Amino acid sequence: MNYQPTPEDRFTFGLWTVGWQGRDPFGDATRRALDPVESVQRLAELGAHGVTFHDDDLIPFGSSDSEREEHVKRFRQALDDTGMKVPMATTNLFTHPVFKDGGFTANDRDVRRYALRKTIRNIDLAVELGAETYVAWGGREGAESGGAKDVRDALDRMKEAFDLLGEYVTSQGYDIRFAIEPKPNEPRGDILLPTVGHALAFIERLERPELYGVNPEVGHEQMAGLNFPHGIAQALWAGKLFHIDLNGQNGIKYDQDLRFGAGDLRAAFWLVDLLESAGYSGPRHFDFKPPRTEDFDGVWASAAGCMRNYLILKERAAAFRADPEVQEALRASRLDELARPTAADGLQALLDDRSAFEEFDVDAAAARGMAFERLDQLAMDHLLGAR
Amino acid sequence: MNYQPTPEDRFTFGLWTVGWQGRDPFGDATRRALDPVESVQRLAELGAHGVTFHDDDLIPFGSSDSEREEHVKRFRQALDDTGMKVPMATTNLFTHPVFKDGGFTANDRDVRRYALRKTIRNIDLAVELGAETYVAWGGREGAESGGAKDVRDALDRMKEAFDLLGEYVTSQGYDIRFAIEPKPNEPRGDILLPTVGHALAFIERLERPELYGVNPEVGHEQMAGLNFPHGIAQALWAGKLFHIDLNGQNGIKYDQDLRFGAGDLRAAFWLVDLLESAGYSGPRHFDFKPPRTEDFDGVWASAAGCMRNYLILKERAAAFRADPEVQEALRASRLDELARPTAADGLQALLDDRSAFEEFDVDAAAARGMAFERLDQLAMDHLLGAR
Amino acid sequence: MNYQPTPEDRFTFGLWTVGWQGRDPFGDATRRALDPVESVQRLAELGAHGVTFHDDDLIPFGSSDSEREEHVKRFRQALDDTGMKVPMATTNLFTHPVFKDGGFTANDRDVRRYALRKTIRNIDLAVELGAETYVAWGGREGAESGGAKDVRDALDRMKEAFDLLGEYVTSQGYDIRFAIEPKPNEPRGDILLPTVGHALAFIERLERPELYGVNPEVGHEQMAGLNFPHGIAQALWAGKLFHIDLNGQNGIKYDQDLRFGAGDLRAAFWLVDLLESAGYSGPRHFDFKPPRTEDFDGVWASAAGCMRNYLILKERAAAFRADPEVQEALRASRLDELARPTAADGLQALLDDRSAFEEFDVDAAAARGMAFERLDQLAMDHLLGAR
Amino acid sequence: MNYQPTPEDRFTFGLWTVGWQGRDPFGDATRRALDPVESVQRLAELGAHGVTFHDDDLIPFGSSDSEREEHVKRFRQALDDTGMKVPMATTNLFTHPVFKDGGFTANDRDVRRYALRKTIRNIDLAVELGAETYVAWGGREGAESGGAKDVRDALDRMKEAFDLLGEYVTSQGYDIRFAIEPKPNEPRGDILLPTVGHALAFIERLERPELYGVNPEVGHEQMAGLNFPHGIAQALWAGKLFHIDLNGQNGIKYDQDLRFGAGDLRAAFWLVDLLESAGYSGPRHFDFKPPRTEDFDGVWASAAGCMRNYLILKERAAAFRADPEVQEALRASRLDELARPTAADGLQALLDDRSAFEEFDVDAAAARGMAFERLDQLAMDHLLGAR
Ligand SMILES: *C[C@H]1[C@H](O)[C@@H](CO)O[C@]1(O)CO
Ligand SMILES: *C[C@H]1[C@H](O)[C@@H](CO)O[C@]1(O)CO
Ligand SMILES: *C[C@H]1[C@H](O)[C@@H](CO)O[C@]1(O)CO
Ligand SMILES: *C[C@H]1[C@H](O)[C@@H](CO)O[C@]1(O)CO
Ligand SMILES: [Mn+2]
Ligand SMILES: [Mn+2]
Ligand SMILES: [Mn+2]
Ligand SMILES: [Mn+2]
Ligand SMILES: [Mn+2]
Ligand SMILES: [Mn+2]
Ligand SMILES: [Mn+2]
Ligand SMILES: [Mn+2]
Repeated sequence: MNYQPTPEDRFTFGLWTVGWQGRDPFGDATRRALDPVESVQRLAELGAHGVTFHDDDLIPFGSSDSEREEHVKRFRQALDDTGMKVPMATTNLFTHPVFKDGGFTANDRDVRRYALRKTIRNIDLAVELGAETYVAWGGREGAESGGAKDVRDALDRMKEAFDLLGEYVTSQGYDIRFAIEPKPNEPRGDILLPTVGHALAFIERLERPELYGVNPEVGHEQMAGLNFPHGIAQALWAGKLFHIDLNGQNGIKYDQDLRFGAGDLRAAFWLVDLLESAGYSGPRHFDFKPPRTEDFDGVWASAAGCMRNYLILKERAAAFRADPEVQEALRASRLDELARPTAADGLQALLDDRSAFEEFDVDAAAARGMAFERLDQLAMDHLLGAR
Repeated sequence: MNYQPTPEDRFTFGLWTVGWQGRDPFGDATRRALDPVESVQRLAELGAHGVTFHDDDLIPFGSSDSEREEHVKRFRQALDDTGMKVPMATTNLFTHPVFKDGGFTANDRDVRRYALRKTIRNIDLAVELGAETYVAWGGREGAESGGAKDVRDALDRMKEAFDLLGEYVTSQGYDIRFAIEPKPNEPRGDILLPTVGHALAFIERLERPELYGVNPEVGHEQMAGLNFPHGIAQALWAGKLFHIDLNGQNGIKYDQDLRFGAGDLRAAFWLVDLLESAGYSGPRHFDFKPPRTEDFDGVWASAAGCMRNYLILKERAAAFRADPEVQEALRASRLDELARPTAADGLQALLDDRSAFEEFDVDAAAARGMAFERLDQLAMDHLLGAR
Repeated sequence: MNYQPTPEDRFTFGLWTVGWQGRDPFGDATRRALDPVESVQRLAELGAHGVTFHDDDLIPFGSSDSEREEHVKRFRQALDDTGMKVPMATTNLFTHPVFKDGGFTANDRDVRRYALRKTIRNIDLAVELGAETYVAWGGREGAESGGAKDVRDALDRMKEAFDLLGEYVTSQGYDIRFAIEPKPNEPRGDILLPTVGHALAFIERLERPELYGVNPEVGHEQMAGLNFPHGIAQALWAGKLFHIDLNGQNGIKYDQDLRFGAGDLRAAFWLVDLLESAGYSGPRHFDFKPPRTEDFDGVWASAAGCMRNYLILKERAAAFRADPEVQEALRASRLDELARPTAADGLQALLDDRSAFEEFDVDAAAARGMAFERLDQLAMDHLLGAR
Repeated sequence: MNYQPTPEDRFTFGLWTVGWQGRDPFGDATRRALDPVESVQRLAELGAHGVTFHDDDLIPFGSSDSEREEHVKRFRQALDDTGMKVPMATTNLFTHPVFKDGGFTANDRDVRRYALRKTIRNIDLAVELGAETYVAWGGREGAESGGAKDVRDALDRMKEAFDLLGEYVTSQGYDIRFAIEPKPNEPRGDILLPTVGHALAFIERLERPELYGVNPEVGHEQMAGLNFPHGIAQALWAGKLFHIDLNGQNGIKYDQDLRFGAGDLRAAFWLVDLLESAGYSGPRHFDFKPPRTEDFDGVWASAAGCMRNYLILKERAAAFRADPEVQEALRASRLDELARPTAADGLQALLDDRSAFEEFDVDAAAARGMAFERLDQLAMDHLLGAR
């Protein structure tokens, strides 16, 4: 009873994940930097399908065109040697001190133009390597104090930046879509578009909404105490789940980025149940950081645990939905009735229906138990294999 | 140096606020029920402009048409005697046991039809009394466990309900708009459309989006650790701030509903600064609960404190924006540059601009300080009157 | 592969748990009151070992001595008929309006004396029924505002009350110990002795500290985002884990009191691992509330799930500690070295030891990986039965 | 109406505060390192009374005895030139990779011995410079996973380390006391002794408890959603408030370390009211980080704001306690009765007192309002100078 990933499971990792040196707000790096080529080769051996990157993880900031070409050729050769793909790319608009007040919403206009130029250079590179999704995480867009940022002007600048990138893509004829990833705080006191709902609502005001979706991250909605599977069902309902970042988080605290399955394990089960039952077919990407307590062996063990946890959860959710006893419980709790229209008969019919009001027996309907606890224990038994 | 409210300040209160008997999850009522007529008269004496109500606060659940008419006539006479208005009305779809699994998203279809009928009866009453906004708080829509609610089917049922109410309003020719009020949890484990962003995104999928906005509540976004003034700027940016619920909350915990100004006092200052500078002209509604430790004198003192706090905050934010030294600091922090387009020159111009990339001096731009702390201390001095 | 509780597992429940009518801050009761006799009989059939009670769950507030005796005789007969025990009793000092500002720390002295008298009457009853532990939850001790309670005077009054109860017990020669249960908020804005550490520190200032321990509750430390198993290890380290309240909670929000195993499932696993490995031999008490969505069948199903979850977790933690591969991993992560004294050789020896400083090779020690992720995945595999 | 600090206000700052280069989990330093000599001179000009330091802020890790002596002589000359004192010193047991699993509770015994040796070397230096308090923050003591740390063995190692340091101090005849500073998480997933209560309870198990107190930090208890002024009243009640760390934090999130007065402004008011009314006479130390958005001018402006905010709050709390109208309100809310013994008459007298039970009129006592809202609005008016 083994759970081995294969490239067909679509498991992906950022170069910055297994590549995290372990520098935190209070401590120095505990591990030496890894060459991207080595990470590609080690991930291919564990069964991953591909890798993702921020421009600066691949090309050291400030590289001359000559060095650039060389970093790209070497990476390209490792992808050719392993059959690894690059489904998503993104921009680092947060490390360099120039981005201290943001990229697209920095108060200085010069910095905003530079941010857009640095992003466009990376879209051309992503297209060349075959990425289908381009993620945007505005980690420096926000503030630590109320007067420092007028939010309405900041959203106009954010809209302007995204509309210009959609103009660029369409003008070049590229087949690439954008995914905004929300985060409520850290490193800024408060970050703009803090949750999946704030990002979905913002998208609706862009000039070409169809080019943009969301890249929700497990730990980020949990940093606001929200239910991750409910936010994902809302992104699926809107047709905007373009990509997803998988990891673990223990509650409302700093962003831990623990391996997938760590953190809220029951939320992990319900998320896998939803992705698999809705038919999500994008990459299963891990945005995690192997703890700084680990050496290189612990890095690979942590990345391997990410994929394993997904596969065990997949099996338990499939056994849960497939159990006749669970199907019976779902009917007992009226999940079948939630799926039926409340009033397909129309407004006039509902208004004339005496059984909906005048003769509705409220006490009899109130007395019906929902049987949710029996259903939840069945889900618990299946997650634990005590079924 | 007094701060006296007048009906022109547009201060409103729910009947259920000063009318809260003090029953909590762990204790019995500490105060006798108040007749709505008495609350109207006491609020008019404190300087309020109007009151709001849930159907059941005005007409005891189960009232016969005869008793209904009588409760309405008496209320109407107290409004005529005091000049109080009723700008907003809403439905109680949470107290009666029948709503234990929700109103519009209850799993039982019969309950969903009943919820819609109970709501429509109250819209006719609200229109008759002159309300311009009809609020919807789905406090029972959500779940305590993952299998109990399929969220995509729940959003289809929620969409269906709102579309049917927009069909009803348009069919009757009423001038009334809807405002959804988000709340992340309590009484359900997790509530659907948990934050202002989730409610704004949902609105965009209704058949007539222009009929719906949001009614954000101070304490509810704070229950998710979010910045209330930033969520309000986002609702203003979208043109959807139809109404607002003012109160106080001390962090991530149960919903306290403390008087406005209690809780996060600096967030209260920045919210008043934003409402007044954006020109919000709807009601300033208080959705609060005088603590159960109080008698009737403490109830009126708490409601009076709500209005006073708003007025003191209004004065301090106006003195802050009006100070030449602050205007100078805003320019020093580049708030003026955040308001200018990043690239009014267009994409091609930005692409050809060498000053935006090829010749941009990153180290010089990085070295510029933002001067936000000096600006924040000025705001602090003005809030405390130490200016 | 079944997990059937027997009275030998020491599973206990409060009358107020399966007896919860479902009244919440926003809604009416969804279930009829249960007679304590019926609850005793139903719990005995599920395999529970005993029940616990607050004075008011057994004797309706205000009962005459005549009615009192009658409620006691009937209860006593149901305990005799089923073989159920009563290991713990406690006082309701939170429901009646008189306790609106507290019991032992109410500002009115008359209320504080009444609280003590009501408590002493219940200690005599608990002793008569055989309880060995008397719990104290000061749910109304605290405040919603800063000026309402001087905390140093409130701790003097709290100390005074506990010292008087220890004087009473010793004077009567009773074999009963006290357990304080902490809670950080709800129903008060902030509650005194908010966490297990605040309660342990307070105990050390009582006149007879040996008579008092703690009754930590899973969901209460989680309402402050703390690690429940770490707080329990600290109460065990101090020799003060007198009793424990088991339940589930999904993060920092209102107190959910979900069935044990719901909420943070990995914290439940590590707590069971600790109770069983430390040899805790007190009752495994469930302080939970079957959701108001349920009827009586759902109440019994929820209580049965509490015991089942404990038993499955017990098996998985025992299989985890018993696996040779895990024992090897524990040695690889140096758990054996954490158990050895850092300097049994003494201060002078450590000061003269050049290998501890002058010749310590920091880079070599820094480079050693801790291998915690491999260990954590082993724990994950065992919890999920994928081992 | 100015508020100028003088050395007599006892304001202190860590070298690491104004010296923070701005490196965060997601970005590079935005400011050049400051020489400690420059910080001493700039702080003396703003009116500070002294500075504090971690060993590594003063002596670069790895310095030879020769360089050590030189860093000390230069610092000593700047203290002599400005009249600045050094009231507290502490150890960096968190930055170097060797401390990745802790200092005193690292699983490797060699690292624990090294941690103790590095600490003892710094106590001798602190004594030489005149510090009276030696702080201990175990930021790396804790874990990200359940199996990595047995907490009971970790507390035995923590006790062992503190007992050895108390043996060292007593053996050398030094007049120095220890203060443990709690923090609930960050950088570890969960940190041991997470709150002021966990640290106070732990102290009671050391061999010489009188040598140890607490150094609570505003933002750290707020990271657990707790009330900082209530935790401080508890440390004062126990006689253990040896030192204090002042700053601001906006809720449950990463540790912001904002300037004092930022964050929860009403908690800042109640804390100043308590320190001043209890007569705390230790240093008013700021443990803050000027935001990375700032240049050197913004660093000094932020440190100056820390002291200003304290002084404005001091004035408003003194005006609040001094107002006859407030004294009257305090009596109306029975604060005077909370300060009187509940039963100075003794247990027997209380037991025989019929007015405490048999004839106590519960309904009359329940009906008395506490008048807390009127009192809280008075406090609000005084904080805002609207009084
Ligand atoms: C480095 C980033 C990217 O912006 C995003 C890619 O999904 O994930 C992060 O790690 C930020 O969360
Ligand atoms: C009773 C409700 C209404 O639905 C809303 C009116 O603004 O406010 C509440 O009190 C729910 O928050
Ligand atoms: C009713 C109470 C008791 O004080 C305690 C018994 O363990 O548990 C509660 O339910 C309060 O948490
Ligand atoms: C650098 C530390 C010290 O341990 C403590 C001194 O009060 O404060 C910090 O900044 C850790 O919070
Ligand atoms: Mn993250
Ligand atoms: Mn991510
Ligand atoms: Mn509310
Ligand atoms: Mn509201
Ligand atoms: Mn509880
Ligand atoms: Mn309990
Ligand atoms: Mn801090
Ligand atoms: Mn500190």
